[PDB]
Amino acid sequence: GLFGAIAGFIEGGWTGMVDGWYGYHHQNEQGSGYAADLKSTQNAIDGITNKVNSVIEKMNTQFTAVGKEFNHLEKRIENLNKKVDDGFLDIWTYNAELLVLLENERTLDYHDSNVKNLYEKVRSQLKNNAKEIGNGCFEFYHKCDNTCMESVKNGTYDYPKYSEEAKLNRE
Amino acid sequence: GLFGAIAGFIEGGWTGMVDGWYGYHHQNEQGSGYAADLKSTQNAIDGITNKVNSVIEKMNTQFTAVGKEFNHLEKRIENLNKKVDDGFLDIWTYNAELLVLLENERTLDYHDSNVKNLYEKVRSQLKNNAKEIGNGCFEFYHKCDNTCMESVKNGTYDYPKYSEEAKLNRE
Amino acid sequence: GLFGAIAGFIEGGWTGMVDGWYGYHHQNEQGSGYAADLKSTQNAIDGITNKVNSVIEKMNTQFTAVGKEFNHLEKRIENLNKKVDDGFLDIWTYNAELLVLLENERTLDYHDSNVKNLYEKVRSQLKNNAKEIGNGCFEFYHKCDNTCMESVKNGTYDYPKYSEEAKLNREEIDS
Amino acid sequence: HDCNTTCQTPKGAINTSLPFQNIHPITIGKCPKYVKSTKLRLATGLRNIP
Amino acid sequence: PGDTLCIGYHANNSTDTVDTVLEKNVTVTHSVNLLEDKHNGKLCKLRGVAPLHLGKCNIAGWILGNPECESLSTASSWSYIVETPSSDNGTCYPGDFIDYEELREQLSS
Amino acid sequence: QVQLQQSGPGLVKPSQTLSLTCAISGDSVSSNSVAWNWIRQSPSRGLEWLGRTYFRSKWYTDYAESLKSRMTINPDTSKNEFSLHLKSVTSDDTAVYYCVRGIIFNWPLGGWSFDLWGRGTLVSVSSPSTKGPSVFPLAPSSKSTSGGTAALGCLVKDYFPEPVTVSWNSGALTSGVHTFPAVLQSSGLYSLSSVVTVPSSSLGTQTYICNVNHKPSNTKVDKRVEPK
Amino acid sequence: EIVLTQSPGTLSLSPGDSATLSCRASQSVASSYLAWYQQKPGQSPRLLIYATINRAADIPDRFSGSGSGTDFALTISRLEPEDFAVYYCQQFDSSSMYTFGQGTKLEITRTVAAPSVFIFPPSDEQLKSGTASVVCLLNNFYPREAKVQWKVDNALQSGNSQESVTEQDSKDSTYSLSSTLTLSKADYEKHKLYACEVTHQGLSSPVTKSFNRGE
Ligand SMILES: *[C@@H]1O[C@H](CO)[C@@H](O[C@@H]2O[C@H](CO)[C@@H](O)[C@H](O)[C@H]2NC(C)=O)[C@H](O)[C@H]1NC(C)=O
Ligand SMILES: *[C@@H]1O[C@H](CO[C@@H]2O[C@@H](C)[C@@H](O)[C@@H](O)[C@@H]2O)[C@@H](O)[C@H](O)[C@H]1NC(C)=O
Ligand SMILES: *[C@@H]1O[C@H](CO)[C@@H](O)[C@H](O)[C@H]1NC(C)=O
Ligand SMILES: *[C@@H]1O[C@H](CO)[C@@H](O)[C@H](O)[C@H]1NC(C)=O
Ligand SMILES: *[C@@H]1O[C@H](CO)[C@@H](O)[C@H](O)[C@H]1NC(C)=O
Ligand SMILES: *[C@@H]1O[C@H](CO)[C@@H](O)[C@H](O)[C@H]1NC(C)=O
Ligand SMILES: *[C@@H]1O[C@H](CO)[C@@H](O)[C@H](O)[C@H]1NC(C)=O
Repeated sequence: GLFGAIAGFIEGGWTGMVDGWYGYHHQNEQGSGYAADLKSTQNAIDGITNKVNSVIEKMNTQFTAVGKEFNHLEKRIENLNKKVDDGFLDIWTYNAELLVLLENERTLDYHDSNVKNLYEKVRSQLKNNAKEIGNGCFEFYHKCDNTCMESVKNGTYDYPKYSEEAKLNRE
Repeated sequence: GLFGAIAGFIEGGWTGMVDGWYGYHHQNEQGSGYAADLKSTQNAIDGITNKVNSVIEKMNTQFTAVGKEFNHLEKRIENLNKKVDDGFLDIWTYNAELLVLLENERTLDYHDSNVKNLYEKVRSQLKNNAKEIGNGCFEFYHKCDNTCMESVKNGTYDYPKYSEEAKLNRE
Repeated sequence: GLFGAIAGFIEGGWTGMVDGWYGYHHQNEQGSGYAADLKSTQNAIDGITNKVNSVIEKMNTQFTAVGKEFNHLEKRIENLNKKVDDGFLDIWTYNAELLVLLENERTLDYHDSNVKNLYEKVRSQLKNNAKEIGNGCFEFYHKCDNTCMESVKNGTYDYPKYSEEAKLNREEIDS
Repeated sequence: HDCNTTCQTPKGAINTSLPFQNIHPITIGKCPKYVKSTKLRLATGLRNIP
Repeated sequence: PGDTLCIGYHANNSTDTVDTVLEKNVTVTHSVNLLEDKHNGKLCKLRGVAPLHLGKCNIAGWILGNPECESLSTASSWSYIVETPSSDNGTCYPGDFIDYEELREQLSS
Repeated sequence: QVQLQQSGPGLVKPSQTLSLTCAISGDSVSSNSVAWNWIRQSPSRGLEWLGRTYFRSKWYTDYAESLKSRMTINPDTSKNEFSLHLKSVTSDDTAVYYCVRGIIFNWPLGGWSFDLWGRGTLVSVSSPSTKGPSVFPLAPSSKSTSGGTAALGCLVKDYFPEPVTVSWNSGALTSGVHTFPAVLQSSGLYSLSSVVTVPSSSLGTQTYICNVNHKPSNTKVDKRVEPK
Repeated sequence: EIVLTQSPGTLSLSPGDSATLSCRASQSVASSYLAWYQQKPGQSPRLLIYATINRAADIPDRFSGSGSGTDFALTISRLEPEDFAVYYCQQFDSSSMYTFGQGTKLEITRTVAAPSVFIFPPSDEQLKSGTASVVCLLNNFYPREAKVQWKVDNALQSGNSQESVTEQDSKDSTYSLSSTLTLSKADYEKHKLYACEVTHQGLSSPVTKSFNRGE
């Protein structure tokens, strides 16, 4: 996309991660599995929910009847009424078509942005204790147990703690 | 936002910086204080001013009177006249509300872009002569007086001059 | 722009590369010259084409005659027909102007995104065997003949093949 | 037939809250805007790539 | 052969497609419809008030009392009037119903 | 539409593996967009989620970190069911177990919620073997007068397992009858008290008999209560 | 990891009144992943509200959810008799995946009433078998909050008595309580005076029923 993460440097998506839209997949000595990041998932949910409502509910109409009846000696104002009805039809069709075209692009970029930013929050924590092996994965230069995993996701990874071990494994 | 700096890795903004929208806050041996980057602020101002003007100025209207009078035997064309007024009312209200909604999202993304773009310009000058300490700050590996600070802000930081000094302070 | 590549860290564009929108300019022992990345160019082409068509195609009209003639005792509805034509004129003009403004900004940001995304791919391929010298170029830490170039432009750069040669020439400059 | 609706069209009634419809341009009531479109699908999730 | 941690996103059996400004038939994991293309095929009660069905008659015949529309039980209120494309029992004695279109717009509700 | 039928042993020897199955009707166990869970409910530990199973071109499982070792959920596509296996069972594991479905990511948006709850299979774990009840009388008297009416009852002590049914005069007397819920004594057996209030004038002249049925042991006792 | 704490424990309220049940978490909770459940007496739980604001299927308009972050709530506007039930909140995180609350009980009651107290010595039949059970009875009181202590020779017993409380009555909405002091025959004959003390809100001062062994 624009941010180049979805269908970009992260090739595909995970049918296994069912907790949310964005998350992690880890494996270490004591197991493996998926886990969604709810902080970014909820923000996207709260944001997309507000976006659909803003398109639906900023449309408010009043009671009106479109049916006007004109006899055979009123063809002029009957064609005028047709020009009004056909005029509103052309506008509301072009607006709705272009709106859904444009905002579908924006929404797919918004999900691309969230994956990119979620990736940078992890990269800027594991500065050189982990290896950017590409494909949106990090290989740690140290043993990272399930306690350590839950801290990278939480955003509280202790760099000075594991910097000692990762220095020597880099060789 | 999308580019993930405002409310992102730069956690908050500065009430102290009163000179512009974006800027720096240095801390060296001889001083410390806020200072705005005017080249990035002037561009943001010119951009936003052109955007607000392009919304208002494209609305070029003509002299027109809306008040139409119809007797009690013309309630058919009267309801046609009201269908035209209530029809234009529904179009402009929807377009304006959706314009303000969608363009405010672009405006805030534009500021987030300019902040991240300014950061990525300071980072490309202090390649390894400074430590990216997160939160959008740089910690220098060498003595950086006001001649050095002003050289980064205006975009002329001489890397080979301080490269030798920063080589040894990496330790 | 928004992505800081077009007129960003890449300061200018190339006139000599007429093959496409985005591309490469190599410099090695065997020669030099321009060549376009057709994969990233064909995507921008197909997308922009689909953008322009979707703005023209979604406008469909029917056979209509706007000419309405009224006599001197129908001045009222004559003004109503004027209000209808004048109302549509103000709408279609304000919409068309704002559409081209907003989507031209998007189109130019769309190229900015593609140039930036192309650079990140080359950087994420040459992780340690090249030196980011800025403004979109990479200096190689090893011999890169025409076989090495056409593997970077194509996406099959063999990092372990040159990882040892680039490692030695790297600590040689660090002194 | 016996049923309540806020929007009525000659070929039937519309029970809906969406802003657009393509059933009939002649409507009576607090109705959605008639459009010539046949599919106005607004994406909410990601691009699906298994 | 060390520990890893990957960042990723969702994917499912979804077959819905949307159109974007750059690409058509884009498969997404979740979507919603903004266009209503379904109807119940019944003329219902608008505003909770049942309409007025004229059957074989039109308004001219109903309001004047054509001998075919005497069976029309006239209620006290209605929301809208229903005629059929085959309703032709109006002015049985030929003539001109003056301001007929305006009277319809007055009796509509 | 969709229904969940549970089955499994109601009593577990307090060392073996607890097993329960849940057959599905209307939906599919190998279905996507849903997830099948197990949740227990013990009056000591509230509502405890145990584990879940879902199929996304592959079988996944997620277990609670409190057990994380002794629980397993196996599916079976040929019968469209999924079962529970809780090894090394203790008295902490005595609870009412439900199988339940998760329905995340529907409109309006997201949110993991449980919508379909099974009827519930109470699984007690206990060492004692089946044992009949002992029935003693709770005799009233004078000094049992609280106002103008007295109270008498029956004590059904040391039976196993649940339940017992206590009726008064073969159901002729129902007004004022309180049959307390059974309590689990330290011995592993249960105890139950059932009382009734009658006017003081009726003590020496009426006749009051409580009836106890413990069908798991084919035991039926009828005991008369007389004052002091 | 994330603990949900509801309040109040029990909620006494008459039919037709308006009830607000709260649910406070130890950490921030994802708004979408929070839900509410209703458990009618004897029946299994049933989804009431999901995504913190959205009623489930076939849920009357009386129920409405609220809250965000740490504190959430569930409001019932007009209590129907069928709303006497227990309500649980439930949240999801990626560490402690599914956690509930202890649940609020909606005790649809009023009109405080004190208990009549009865005591029953152990039967001669039971004494022959070596055990001795003394049963103290609290009949048709409200509310449930009641203290039942045992005094043997005016020495307060502890750790050898079991209480039992009947469910809410369907006519007068009261409770019944039985406390059973179980000890051996040797300890039973070792003392003389066996008393049961009841401390309830409806009693101005505590009430004692007692007897002497062999009487
Ligand atoms: C930062 O300030 C310095 C001032 O010393 C600028 O330097 C001059 O740049 C111009 C081109 O704009 C040259 O013609 C001059 O020879 C430079 N030196 C002097 C002493 O004027 C520098 O250009 C500024 N930074 C940027 C990015 O323009
Ligand atoms: C979009 O797709 C419609 C349905 O066709 C099916 O789905 C797409 C995604 C392809 O896999 C195609 O092979 C399938 O048959 C088409 O009817 C429609 O024409 C398509 N849109 C365009 C613009 O061609
Ligand atoms: C997660 O981050 C919060 C931030 O305040 C911190 O308090 C907490 O200790 C961290 N770890 C866990 C397991 O929550
Ligand atoms: C180009 O890319 C293709 C497909 O990834 C690959 O098979 C091939 O080896 C690459 N290099 C050349 C020179 O074609
Ligand atoms: C229609 O609305 C009225 C209230 O105005 C209500 O009494 C009636 O039952 C409704 N009928 C249907 C079919 O919903
Ligand atoms: C609207 O239509 C849907 C279609 O299934 C139906 O379920 C719903 O009950 C309808 N709503 C009303 C108010 O009739
Ligand atoms: C999607 O689901 C259908 C169910 O009929 C299945 O046959 C198909 O293989 C699935 N495909 C994908 C790509 O999920």
